[PDB]
Amino acid sequence: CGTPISFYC
Amino acid sequence: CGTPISFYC
Amino acid sequence: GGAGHVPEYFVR
Amino acid sequence: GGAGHVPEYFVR
Repeated sequence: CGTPISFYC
Repeated sequence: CGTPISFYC
Repeated sequence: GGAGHVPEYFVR
Repeated sequence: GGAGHVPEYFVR
């Protein structure tokens, strides 16, 4: 498990 | 904006 | 439950 | 820390 998660709108 | 953001693992 | 490779909170 | 399509919480 190594996914980058939350973002910027 | 509108994607999965919190995931399982 | 976290930040994984399968979803948890997908859409609304 | 929000929605979007560019990364804000990368792998840490």
